[PDB]
Amino acid sequence: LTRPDVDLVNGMFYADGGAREAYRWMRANEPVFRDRNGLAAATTYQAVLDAERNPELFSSTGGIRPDQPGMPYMIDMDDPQHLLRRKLVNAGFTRKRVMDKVDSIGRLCDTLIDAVCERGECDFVRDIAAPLPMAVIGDMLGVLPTERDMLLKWSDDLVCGLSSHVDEAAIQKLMDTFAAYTEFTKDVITKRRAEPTDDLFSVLVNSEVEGQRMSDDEIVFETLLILIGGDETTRHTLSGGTEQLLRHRDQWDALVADVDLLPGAIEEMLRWTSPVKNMCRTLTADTVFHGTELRAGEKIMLMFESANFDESVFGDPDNFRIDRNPNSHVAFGFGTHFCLGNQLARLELRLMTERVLRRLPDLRLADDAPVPLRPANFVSGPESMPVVFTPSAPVL
Ligand code: HEM
Ligand SMILES: CC(C)CCC[C@@H](C)[C@H]1CC[C@H]2[C@@H]3CCC4=CC(=O)CC[C@]4(C)[C@H]3CC[C@]12C
Repeated sequence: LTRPDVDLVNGMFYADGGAREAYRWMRANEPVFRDRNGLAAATTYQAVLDAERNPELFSSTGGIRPDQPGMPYMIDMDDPQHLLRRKLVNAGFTRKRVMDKVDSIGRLCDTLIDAVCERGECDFVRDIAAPLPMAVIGDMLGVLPTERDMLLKWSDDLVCGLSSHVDEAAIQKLMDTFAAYTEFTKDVITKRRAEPTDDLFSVLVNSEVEGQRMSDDEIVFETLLILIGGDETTRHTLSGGTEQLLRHRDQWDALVADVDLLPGAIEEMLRWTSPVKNMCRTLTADTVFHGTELRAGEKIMLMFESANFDESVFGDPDNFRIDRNPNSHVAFGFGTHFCLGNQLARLELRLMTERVLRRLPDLRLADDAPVPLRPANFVSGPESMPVVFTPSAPVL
């Protein structure tokens, strides 16, 4: 009944377990809510949809983070500049193009499962959920296999860096990692200019925008956006979604018995886990929006998890149900910026989860205590997830 006392920039808010109670208050009392620091947030599904649908008023050019300015990548652009970038990269992410990767991604899943299946135990986050989407996007970008862990470590350092709650040495670590990624990329530019390859790095390196070559700085940021979209999102729906399947044994069992129930289960895993907790928009004019007066130039946080637990839309959002149908979640956002990777992510989720179901059919949590979550304010999910299963033989 009492107003939440919350800093939406504090990663602890997303990790401590209180967020969904706080969102319930917000959606009932103050749909466009201001936190203890005055930062506006769209908290109801309608408020998020309406802002998404009006980019003239709710611009992306001010930067998607609450505490950082506009940067040279497509997520911080409005149309028509944004669509020009999308047209450079869309072809590699369509459903048809993604479906061409069924065998290739399936082999990565079997490799990873081969690595643990004889042991009867693993850390589902470290051994399964994190590496698979890293390998997929790394192959798309032309990362050598032996370079995947290094890029993944950098990607972790960049997004774990995101909180008002971390010390100024965690801030230098953030900037040092970015500088590392920048020098790596500027060397990739040298290489793909001289020796172009088939992959997404090379396409960005050699791409044109406004009839001049894409800026080296925009190449840094666009490739970074694709990498992190790739390697810091799906991992959390794989681990947090599988957690919920383990906690609802009857649903796990239904899937083991009937793989045709999988597509629906994935949509519920997405809704439940909502890996991307928010994205900002900047007001281009003073307005009144769902009864909150908003000032030109301030940001508003689109709260996707809050929208995804909106009772007026889902009826019973607090039950996890693989049979939820339809499942109109906005884990991937909505509108012109609607997730580029969303078919890639769904196919990663399908192919891995099917192999886990088939090959580790008595999977369980090592203990049913809460799974620890990353206290960061942008992307977050399970930090680790020890699991156990009856050992079995490798397949590849
Ligand atoms: C479960 C996995 C994922 C989730 C929950 C997720 C979520 C999101 C969300 C919320 C946005 C912003 C949408 C908006 O503001 O309306 C977005 C944008 C984006 N995503 Fe994803 N994403 C995931 C996977 C991926 C993958 C695998 C990639 C590519 C490797 C990726 C690439 C991008 C890009 C490039 C954008 C910016 C698109 C644009 O501005 O037009 N995402 N995603
Ligand atoms: C999950 C995806 C859809 C979105 C991924 C967006 C990623 C690439 C964004 C989010 C926060 C961004 C960082 C914010 C802090 C920052 C300030 C700088 O002065 C250099 C660039 C960095 C180091 C930014 C690099 C790009 C990051 C890491």
